[PDB]
Amino acid sequence: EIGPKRGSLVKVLRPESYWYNQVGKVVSVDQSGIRYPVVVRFENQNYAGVSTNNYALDEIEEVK
Amino acid sequence: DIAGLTPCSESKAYNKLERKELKVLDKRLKQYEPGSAPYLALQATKERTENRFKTYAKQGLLCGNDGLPHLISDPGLALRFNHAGEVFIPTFGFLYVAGYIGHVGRQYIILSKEDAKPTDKEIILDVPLALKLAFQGWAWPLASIQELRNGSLLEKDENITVS
Amino acid sequence: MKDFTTYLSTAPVVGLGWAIFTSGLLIEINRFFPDPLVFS
Amino acid sequence: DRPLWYPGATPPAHLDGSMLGDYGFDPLRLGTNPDRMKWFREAELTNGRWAMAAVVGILFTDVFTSIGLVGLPKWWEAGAQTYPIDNQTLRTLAIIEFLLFGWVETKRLYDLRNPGSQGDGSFLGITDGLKGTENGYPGGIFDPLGYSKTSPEKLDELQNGRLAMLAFLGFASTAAVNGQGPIESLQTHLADPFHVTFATNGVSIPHFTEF
Amino acid sequence: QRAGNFAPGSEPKEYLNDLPGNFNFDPLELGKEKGTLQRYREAELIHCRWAMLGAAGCLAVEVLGLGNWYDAPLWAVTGDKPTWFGIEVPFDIATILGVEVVAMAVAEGLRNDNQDMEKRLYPGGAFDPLGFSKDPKSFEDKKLKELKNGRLAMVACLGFAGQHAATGKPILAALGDHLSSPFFNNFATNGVSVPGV
Amino acid sequence: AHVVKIYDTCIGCTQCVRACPLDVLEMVPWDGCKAAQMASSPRTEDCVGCKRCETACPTDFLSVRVYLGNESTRSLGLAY
Ligand code: CHL
Ligand code: CLA
Ligand code: CLA
Ligand code: CLA
Ligand SMILES: CC(/C=C/C=C(C)/C=C/[C@@]12O[C@]1(C)C[C@@H](O)CC2(C)C)=C\C=C\C=C(C)\C=C\C=C(C)\C=C\[C@@]12O[C@]1(C)C[C@@H](O)CC2(C)C
Ligand code: SF4
Repeated sequence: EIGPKRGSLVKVLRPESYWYNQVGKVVSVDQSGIRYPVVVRFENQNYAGVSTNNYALDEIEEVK
Repeated sequence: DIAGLTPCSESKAYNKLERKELKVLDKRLKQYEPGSAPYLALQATKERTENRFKTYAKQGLLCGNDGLPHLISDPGLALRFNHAGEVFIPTFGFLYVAGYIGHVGRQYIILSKEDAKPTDKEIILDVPLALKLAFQGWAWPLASIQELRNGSLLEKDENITVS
Repeated sequence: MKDFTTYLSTAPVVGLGWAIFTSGLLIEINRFFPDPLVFS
Repeated sequence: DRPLWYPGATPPAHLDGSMLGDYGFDPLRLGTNPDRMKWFREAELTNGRWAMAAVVGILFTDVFTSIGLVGLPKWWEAGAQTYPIDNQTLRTLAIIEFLLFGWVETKRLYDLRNPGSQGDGSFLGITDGLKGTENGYPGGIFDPLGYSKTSPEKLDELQNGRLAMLAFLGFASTAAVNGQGPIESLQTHLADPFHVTFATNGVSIPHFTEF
Repeated sequence: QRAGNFAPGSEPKEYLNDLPGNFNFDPLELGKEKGTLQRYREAELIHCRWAMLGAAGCLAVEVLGLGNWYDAPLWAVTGDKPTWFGIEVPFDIATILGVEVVAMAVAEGLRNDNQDMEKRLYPGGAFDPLGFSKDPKSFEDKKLKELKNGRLAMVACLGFAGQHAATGKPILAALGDHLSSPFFNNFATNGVSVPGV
Repeated sequence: AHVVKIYDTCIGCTQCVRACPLDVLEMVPWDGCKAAQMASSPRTEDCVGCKRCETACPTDFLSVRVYLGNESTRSLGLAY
């Protein structure tokens, strides 16, 4: 396994993101060398209406 | 007295304003008959007006040169010269009510968010829960300092920032 | 009836009952006890 | 747990545990956090213990007053009777009351924070006696009568103390709408019960129905 | 070396672990940093030592019947000459202000240029000719006496000021009112010390 | 004469390409994503600045940005 576990909650660390210092469920993780593999899903929508986004390994950290 | 203001009892313009406002009704009362309902309505307004003026004078209010009562805000002068009921005491009568509304809404928000689908609980309220909290908030200042001294009031850098 | 009570638990219906309470309370407190300004 | 203030079905959440005068009476749930429940417990005692020793000055004396043995004044006007006396002690009493209590109470405030925390050389030589067995129930203050194993005579201290706290609230309210003392108010309810009450004569409600 | 506790049972403060006059006092954490404490410990001893001399002064004028500490500079406005034990010293007001500044500036400046942290508080040599500081025990003990007595002078010189403003009476006269009628003659009965008496 | 830059976070949705009326954007293969696609902006001379491309990108923050700049006849949408 390369990254966090399925169904595990993680905290985001992108300064650009609407979900920054916020928590979301890990939907999936790809192990094929992609730059932004970690797929995360949040309950709260962003300004557009999207509730998912692919984040990186360094950009996510353990909850709270 | 203070600030060059006379009490409302001793003022002349204050009584002048009373004789004026009653003269308007007496002229208006001449048109109708004694036992009619318009007569009873105006006589009551006359009775209320006579009661409004004497009660404001009895309460140690301060009337200016214009003849209207003025209020004092500093608690020092209010307590020294016996004018506390004007501003200083109602300040605590409000804040008790205002914090009541915050302590109640804050608790309904926290408790509904501990369950599934909190969005539905806002548009479709849980009235049994809302009434429960609304009758449990009589002592909200106790819970606040309890929650402040404990540290479970504020969140700690788990909030979104922008840069 | 379960759905009727749920409709009554919506936001505007509950707000209507609140408004009649706060408004009727303030009015009747001004119907009796007319013209308060100083609190005793 | 002792019996319930409601006989029927008012389940308490955190009062099943041991405590004195536990009747399961906390609707507002102000005793959830145990740290501040520990603080409110001492408050009930200092209000309880103080209120009882206060109610005697109103009660034990006014009984002797109504009978006619002594000519002391009533509590609602005892303060204005002292300072006009020739040999009087004008109001350096508010501040000395605070300078004296401030020394004792902070010694009690620092005990709840650090129990049994009175250093060895801090006081002159009585540092040992000031240590207490528990919070609110110290040792060297009572001379006799605190060596039993069933220590809950404390329940008497609370049921008597909670009761007195109602008394002064009734004395203050009776003495603000009746205009008379507490015992004079009692002699009337006995002589004419239905006429002298909080409803009709004591203006606690706007009752004006003359028909 | 803890002399005591201002509040028995209070939590120890590690920043004051071993110093003269430690009572574990600081509740506002002033002195948490190590460098600022060396400055405060210097300021305390000098605010001390100036108060002790100034305190004995105010008593010396009144004990010997010379006058008040408050009325001492009043000769300037009237124009008469100052006095020391009624000797009629001749100097004028502009002469006092000139010699004081030049003299104390030479003194205070030489003090600041020491750069020996222990001697900035407790110098030696000329400032102690008799040699009490040679004994380390009595030196350590006498340091607590310098500091305990000094804190009395500071708090009490403030009392000479506060007592005077509310009541214009001098020092020993203001004391006599307490002894003659304590319960009646107090700061509470000034009418200015406490609002609402 | 507008500027269009696409960033590393593209995932090959093609929704930007479908939305642009003026055919500024096209898809190019790439090894960074699951879909093995990436956008491109070869012909920005025909860009107009509608920002429909930015509206369609579903990322947390946009993989496509239109930085407006100097104008022209094609950019101002002038039939005349
Ligand atoms: C330098 C500052 C200093 C300060 C700010 C305090 C502050 C405090 N100390 Mg100390 N202390 C200080 C120094 C020291 N304390 C102590 C030893 C103690 C002890 C042992 C205790 C305190 C306590 C207290 C509290 C007293 C509160 C009170 O009643 O005040 C109100 C003001 C006063 C009491 C002053 C009243 C004036 C007065 C003394 C006049 C005396 C003349 C007589 C009245 C004449 C007799 C007339 C008759 C007829 C009545 C308070 C937190 C008590 C406490 O709470 O501990 C936890 C306590 O038990 N302090 C020592 C020796 C080591 C000190 C040395 O510097
Ligand atoms: C708890 C003890 C207590 C007791 C024994 C009394 C007793 C009395 N009060 Mg009283 N009172 C009390 C508390 C108490 N009060 C409190 C806390 C308040 C403030 C809310 C008042 C406010 C008040 C007013 C405004 C008036 C009285 C009056 C009276 C007298 C006539 C009865 C009456 O009006 O109904 C009492 C009415 C109440 C609302 C209080 C009853 C509720 C209590 C808490 C129930 C306690 C249960 C039970 C009685 C306890 C037994 C104790 C006994 C064995 C010693 C009577 C001597 C009237 C008077 O003028 O006296 C001549 C009057 O006008 N009271
Ligand atoms: C009959 C016509 C009618 C009217 C006039 C309204 C009017 C309103 N609806 Mg609405 N609604 C209607 C029919 C109607 N609705 C129908 C048929 C349905 C389907 C069942 C809904 C379902 C519905 C939902 C699900 C919600 C509304 C909400 C609202 C309010 C918008 C939120 C706002 O601005 O307050 C913003 C308010 C605040 C920021 C703070 C709270 C303070 C408020 C103003 C106090 C309460 C106001 C009270 C309801 C006013 C009395 C009713 C008034 C029309 C006379 C607004 C008062 C929303 C709401 O929350 O209502 C309050 C809401 O969530 N409506
Ligand atoms: C300006 C005079 C002054 C200064 C600089 C100090 C400095 C010091 N004292 Mg000290 N002290 C003083 C006067 C002073 N004291 C007086 C008068 C007393 C007797 C009441 C004491 C009693 C005392 C004790 C009992 C202890 C100390 C201790 C200390 C040390 C640690 C605390 C600290 O860093 O405080 C830094 C403090 C300051 C820099 C002063 C700032 C003052 C601010 C601006 C407020 C001033 C206004 C204030 C709120 C009201 C004062 C007036 C009041 C009557 C209303 C430090 C060397 C402790 C220690 O370990 O010493 C070795 C200790 O245990 N002091
Ligand atoms: C400094 C002082 C008091 C200082 C106490 C302080 C700061 C308390 C601080 C704390 O409480 C806190 C804040 C917070 C805690 O974390 C720390 C501590 C430390 C516990 C009093 C006056 C101290 C007084 C001083 C330093 C100076 C005295 C000299 C005088 C009065 C001379 C006057 C004359 O020369 C003339 C002018 C006129 C002539 O007529 C007569 C003579 C006598 C000749
Ligand atoms: S719209 Fe954005 S995320 Fe989607 S394919 Fe185009 S560049 Fe990638």
